Amino acid sequence: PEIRVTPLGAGQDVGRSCILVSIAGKNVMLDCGMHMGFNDDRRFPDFSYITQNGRLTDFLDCVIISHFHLDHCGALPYFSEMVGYDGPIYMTHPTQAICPILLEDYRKIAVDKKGEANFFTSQMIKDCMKKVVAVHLHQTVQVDDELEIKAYYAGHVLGAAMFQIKVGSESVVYTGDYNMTPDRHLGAAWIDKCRPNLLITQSTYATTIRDSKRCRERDFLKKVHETVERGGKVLIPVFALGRAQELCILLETFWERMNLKVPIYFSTGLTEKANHYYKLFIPWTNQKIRKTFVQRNMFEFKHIKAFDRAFADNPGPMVVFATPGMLHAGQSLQIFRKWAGNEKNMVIMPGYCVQGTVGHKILSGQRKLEMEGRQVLEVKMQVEYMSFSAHADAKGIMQLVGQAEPESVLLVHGEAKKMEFLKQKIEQELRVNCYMPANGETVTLPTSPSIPVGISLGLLKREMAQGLLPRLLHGTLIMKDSNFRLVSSEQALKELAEHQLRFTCRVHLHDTRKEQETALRVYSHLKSVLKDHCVQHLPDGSVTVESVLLQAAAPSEDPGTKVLLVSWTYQDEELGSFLTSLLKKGLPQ
Amino acid sequence: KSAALHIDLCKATSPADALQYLLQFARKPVEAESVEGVVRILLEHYYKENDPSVRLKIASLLGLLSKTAGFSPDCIMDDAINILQNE
Amino acid sequence: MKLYCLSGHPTLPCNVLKFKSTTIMLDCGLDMTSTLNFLPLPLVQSPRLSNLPGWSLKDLDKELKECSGHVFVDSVPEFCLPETELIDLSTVDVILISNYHCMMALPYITEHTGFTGTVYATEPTVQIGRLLMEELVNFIERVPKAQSASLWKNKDIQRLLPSPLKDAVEVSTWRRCYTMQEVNSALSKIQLVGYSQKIELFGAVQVTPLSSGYALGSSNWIIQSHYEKVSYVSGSSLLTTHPQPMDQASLKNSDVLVLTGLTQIPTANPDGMVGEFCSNLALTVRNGGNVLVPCYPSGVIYDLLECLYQYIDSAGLSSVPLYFISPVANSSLEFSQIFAEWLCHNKQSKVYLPEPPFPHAELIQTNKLKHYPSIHGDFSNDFRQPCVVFTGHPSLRFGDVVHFMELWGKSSLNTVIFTEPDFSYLEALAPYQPLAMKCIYCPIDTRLNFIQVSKLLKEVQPLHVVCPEQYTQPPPAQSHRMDLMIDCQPPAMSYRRAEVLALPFKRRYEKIEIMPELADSLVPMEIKISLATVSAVLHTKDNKHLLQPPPLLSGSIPVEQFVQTLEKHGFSDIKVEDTAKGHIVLLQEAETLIQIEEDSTHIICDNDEMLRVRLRDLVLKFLQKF
Amino acid sequence: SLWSNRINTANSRKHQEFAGRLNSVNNRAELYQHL
Ligand SMILES: [Zn+2]
Ligand SMILES: [Zn+2]
Repeated sequence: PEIRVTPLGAGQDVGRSCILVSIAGKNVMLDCGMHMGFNDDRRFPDFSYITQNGRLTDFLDCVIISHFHLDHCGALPYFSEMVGYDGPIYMTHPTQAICPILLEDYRKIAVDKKGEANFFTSQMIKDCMKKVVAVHLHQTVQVDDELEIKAYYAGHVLGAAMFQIKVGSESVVYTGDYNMTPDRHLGAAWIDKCRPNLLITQSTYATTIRDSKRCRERDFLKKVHETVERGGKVLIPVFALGRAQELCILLETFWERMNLKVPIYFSTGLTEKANHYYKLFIPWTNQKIRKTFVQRNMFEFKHIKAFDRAFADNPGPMVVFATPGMLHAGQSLQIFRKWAGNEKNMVIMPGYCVQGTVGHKILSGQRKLEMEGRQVLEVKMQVEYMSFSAHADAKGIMQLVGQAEPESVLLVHGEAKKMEFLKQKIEQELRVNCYMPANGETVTLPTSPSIPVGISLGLLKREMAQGLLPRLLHGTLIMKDSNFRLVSSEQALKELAEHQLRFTCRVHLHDTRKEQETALRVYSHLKSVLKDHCVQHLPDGSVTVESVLLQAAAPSEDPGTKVLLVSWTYQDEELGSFLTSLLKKGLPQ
Repeated sequence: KSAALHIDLCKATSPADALQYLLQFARKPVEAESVEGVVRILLEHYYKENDPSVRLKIASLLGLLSKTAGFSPDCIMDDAINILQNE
Repeated sequence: MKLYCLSGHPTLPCNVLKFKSTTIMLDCGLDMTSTLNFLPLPLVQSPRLSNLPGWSLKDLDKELKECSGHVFVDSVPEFCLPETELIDLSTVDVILISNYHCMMALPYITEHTGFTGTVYATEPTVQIGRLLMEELVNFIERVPKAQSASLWKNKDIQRLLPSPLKDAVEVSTWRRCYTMQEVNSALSKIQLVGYSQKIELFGAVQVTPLSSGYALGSSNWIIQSHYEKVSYVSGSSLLTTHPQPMDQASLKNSDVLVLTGLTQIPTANPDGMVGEFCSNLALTVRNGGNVLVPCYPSGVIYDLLECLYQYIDSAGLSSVPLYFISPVANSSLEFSQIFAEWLCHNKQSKVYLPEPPFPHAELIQTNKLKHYPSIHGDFSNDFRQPCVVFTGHPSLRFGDVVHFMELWGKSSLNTVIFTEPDFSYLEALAPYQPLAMKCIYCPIDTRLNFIQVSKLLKEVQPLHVVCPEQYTQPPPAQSHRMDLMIDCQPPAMSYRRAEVLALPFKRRYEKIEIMPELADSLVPMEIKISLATVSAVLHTKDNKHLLQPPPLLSGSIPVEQFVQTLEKHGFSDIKVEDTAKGHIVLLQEAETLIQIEEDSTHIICDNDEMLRVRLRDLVLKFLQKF
Repeated sequence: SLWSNRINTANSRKHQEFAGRLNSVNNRAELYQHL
C-alpha cells in the first residue's frame, strides 16, 4: 500500500521529463520527453532503470503524454520502437495531431545540422503513432481492470492536459505543464476537488506574478517599437505552436496602427498546419475564440514570409519569427549568428531556455557565448527575456494546489533553487507535505485505503432512526464469497449454525416488602441517571426497551426471599447489569 | 364542480385514472366560494387513497387551490396539518 | 424505483426518475407535431392562405379555417409541452440532455417552472440545440401572429371538430414559442460534459454520457448508485455514421434499461432512401424543375449533402446550385466542421493531416453549396431557377419553406422532398393540398429499428426494460407486423403520457467505506466462512458514508458438549437435572442456574453478581455471532 | 486484523520490480552508469 514515484528525468532540472509512478502495482510512465542541449547519450531518459535487455511492455501498463513539447514527448518514438514497448500510449487529440510534426522537424535537424548515427527516422516515428490511444477531455478511460485515467485542461499549449491516475482509492495527478492565467487563445487550467494522495506539479517559475497580462504586452510592444524606431530588425525565436500565436496576434494588432507587414519565418507549410490545427480544435481554445470564430477567423494572418531572403535584406523594421525555439539549433541560430546591431538583432526570449547553448544565458549578458567564431553584442541589442511562456507562476501553483487539495505534493520541471523555495512556501502556507526528488531518486509515500464494504439499507436507515441526536452503530461483517457485506445480526442469521445466548437472570431480591413494592416499584429504576435508552409508554405497566422485561411473576415463588427476573442482552448490558447489582444487595429493608 | 369531482374520483380507478382526472381538474380554475367543498372532497379521497402518486397530486392540487383569488385558507389548515402529521 | 413519464411522444421523451435521493430528468423534448394543426406562418402575407374560407358550426368561424376539407387554426403555431404539473419540477435536481432534438422545451422547464437544478449535456449537443432554438425563435418572431384562437380548445367544442383537430391531446397545455431571452437564460444553466465523464450528483449517483452514434454530441446516459444501474438509451445508431459508434459495452449489468428514441418508419432502409432522394431530385432537376428539401439546418442534412456531392459528379449536375437558407446556416456548417474529435475513427483521422472532416467545405470552395441567412439578402441576387433549396422547418409551418411552397406549389415541374420522419408528411402538407407540386416522401431515419434493438437487448441482457407503449404494439399503419415490436424475456413494461411506473429494482446493500484505523480493531472468525463484529460510529458527508472508530450469537453447543466440556472449568459442586430435550445445570453456591433450549442458551444468576460475567465468558469460548 | 488480510491480499497480487529500485541506495540510483 505505497505510492513510489521515481522521476528519472526533470527531477531537479527542466527537460527530458519522464516520471515513473508505481501506485498499486500499476507502473505508469508520466512523460517521455527529451533534453535539449545535450549532444549524445543524455538526450533521452535512462531506460536501463526499468530492467534493460527486457520487454518494457510487461513492466509498464500505461504511458501518458502531457503535451507535444519536445521536453515532454520528444523521446517517444525512440523509447517505444527501439526499446520495444508495444503497450498503450495516452495523449489528447491535439497532442496526437501536433506531436509527429515536431518530431519530424527535430529529426530533420538531427540528420542535417548534426549527426544521426543514434537517432530515429520518419518511418519509425509513424510506427510509434500506431500504439497511441487518443483520450478526450475528462474522458475517464479504463486502461486496465482497476486503473483509470482522466485528462483535465492544462492551458499550456493546445491539447495540454493534466492526467489524473486513479486506481482504487489511491489517485495521483500529474499536471505536466500548465498556466492558470488564460492566454489570448487558450483558457485557464481547471481541476475539480480530486483531493489525490499526491499531486505532481511543474515548477519552472516559482517567482511572483509576472505583472498581469496587459503590462507585459505593453512592455513587449514598447520594446518592439523602440527597436524598430531606429530601423532595427528583431529576431525572436519560438517553437511556432505555443506562444507563437499569442505573440503573432498581439504584434499584428499593434501593427494595425502603422500597417507594415511582419515576416513569420516558421515554414509556410508549418504555419498553414498550425492554423488548421487551431481551427480544428476550437473546443480546446479560449471561450474568446470559441464564441467569435464564426464571426471572424483570427488565425487568418495577413502578414507572412517564406524563408531565407528577407533575413539578409536591408536593415528595416522586419521582425523575424524563427521556426526553432530555444536557440538550440536550426534557423534561429543561423539568423542570430549572422545578425548584430544596436537596434537590429533584437533577441526577445519568451521561452525558458532550460540548458541549450546561447539561449540559456538570458540572465547573463548574452555577449560571451561558446562557439567557434563567436560574436559580441551591445547593450541596446535586445536580450530581454519577456515572460510570455505559458507557465503558471507561484500564485498559479498555490491556486492549483488549493483547488485540488492534495494529501501530498511533488515538484518537477523546474530549477532546484526555485523548487526549494516553492517547497518551503507550500509547507509553511498550506501545512501539506512537499517533496524535492532528483533524477533517479525514488520517493515513496504511504497510503491509507479505506475498505469498500456494503451495508444493508435497513441497518443504515436505523443508524439515524435512533442516532440522529451520543450514538453508536453495531453490526456484524460477513466476509463471505470473497466480498465484504456488513449487515445486522438478523440478516447475519439469514445468511446461513445459530445458537442464541441471552441473559434472563432471576436475582434473589434482597428487598423484603409487600408484593406491590417488589413488583410495581422496583421496575421504575431505568430513568434515574441512565441514558441512550428509548422510551415507549404503555398503560398496562412494564418497561419494554429492546430486550428488557422486568414484570416477571409473583414476588416470591421460590421458597426463599423475593425473586424477580432481570433480562438484558450484550448491547443493553448496562441497564441489566446495574439492575442486577443493585437488586442483589442494594435495596435493603 | 364539487359533487361531479367527488363522484368522478370515486368511480375512477385508483392508480392512473384518478391521477388523470386530477391532472385535468388542476388546469381549470375554481371559484373562491367553492374552494371549501372541493378541498374537503380532496381530503376525503386523500384519506381513502393508498397510492403515493395520487396523494402527491392531491397535495399539489390542494396547495394550488389556496392561491385562488381572495379565498381565506384559515379554515383549511387544521386538516392540512393533520394529514401532514399522518403522512 | 419510480419513473414519472411526462410525455407520450416516443422520440421526444421527458422522464423523471425518483431514484435514490435525487430526481433526475431524462431529456426535455418538444412535441412539434401540434404545429401541424395551425395555419402556416408565411414570410409574406399570401392571398391564398388569407382568403381561406372559415369553418362553419352552430354557434367560432374566424378562429378556424378550412382548406380542401381539412380544418386548421388561424393562429400562431403552438407546441405541446411535456406534463409539467404532474410532478413539481422545483424538486428536479438534474436534467440530462441526450440530443439536440430532445434539447427543446428546456427554456419552459428552466424559466417558467421554478426549476433551480443543473443541466448536463455534451458540447456539440448544446451548440446545435442553441442553433435550433435560434432558428425557431427567428422563424416564429419574424412575422408575428396573434393568439386569438382559444374557443376551439374547449372540451365540449373540440369533440365536434374533424379528425386532425379532434384527436389533438393536451390542447389546454399548449404554449406559444419561448422568447430568445428565455433561450439565453436556459443555456446559461448548462454544464458541458464529455463522453465517459463521471459526474457525481451530491455524492449519491454517478452519470456518464455515452456516445450513441445518432448525431453530433448525441449521448446515452447510465445512472448508477454503485450497486443498481439505470441505463437510458435515447436515439442511437449502429450504422456507418460520422459520430463514433454506440458504446454498447457500458450498458451491460443494467437493472433497468429505459429505452426511447427508436426509429419511426421502421420498414425504411436509410441508405436506399438516401439513394431514392438523390435520384428523385436528379430527375426533377434534369427536367428543369426546382427542388425543395425541408430539413433541420444541422440534422440529416449533412449526410444527404455528402451523398449529393458524390452523386452530382457522376450525374453531370454540377452546374445547378445547392442553396441552404437558414438564419443559422453558416453557424451550422462551422459547428459541423469544428467538432472533428466527436467523429468516428475514420473521420477523426482527418485531423492528423491538415484537412477539414466534412467534405461540404469542398462544396463551398468549388462554389457548389451556397449558404445564405435568408431570402432577402444576397440569395435574391444569386438565385438561379433550376436549383435545389434546403431550408425552413420540416413542419412546413414556419421558415422560408412556407414561402418556397407557396412559390413553387403551382407547377408540376417542382418537387418537395421530405427527409425528416418526425412530421406526418400528409398532415404537414395539408394547408397546401390543391398544389400541383410533385411531393415525395423518402424519410431518412438512422435510429435503431426493432431488429437492431432486439440484438442490442440480447447483447446487453437488462433485467427490466422500460419503453413507450407505442413500441409494445405494432404500429397502427401496419397493425400486423410482429417483427416491429420489443420482444424481451421479461414482459418489458411500458408507459403512456403522465404515467407513473414503480420499478421493482429496489435493492439493499448500499456501499460504505471503513478506514484502516477501525479495520485494525476488526478481527474476523470462521463459521459454516469468515465473519466479524463491528461496533463503530457512522459519519455521513455529501451522501458518502464513513465508518469511524469510537442481539445474536451462534456456534455449536449441543446438550452433550454442554454437559461434558464445561463441566469443571473452574467451579465445583455441579448437578445435572434430567430435563426433556436438554439438561438443566445449576450450582449450590447461590442457586445460580444455566438453562439451554434447542439452538439456544442463557445464564441465570441468583443473588450473585461477580461470578456472572465469568459464567457468560465460559460459554463464549466457542460462540460466534453468525 | 481486518486491515491485515486485505493488505496481504492486495500485496500478494503485484507485479515485477524495477531493476534500478532493487539496486538503489538510500532511495537514489545513479543514472547513465555506462557513461
Ligand atoms: Zn515543458
Ligand atoms: Zn511544456
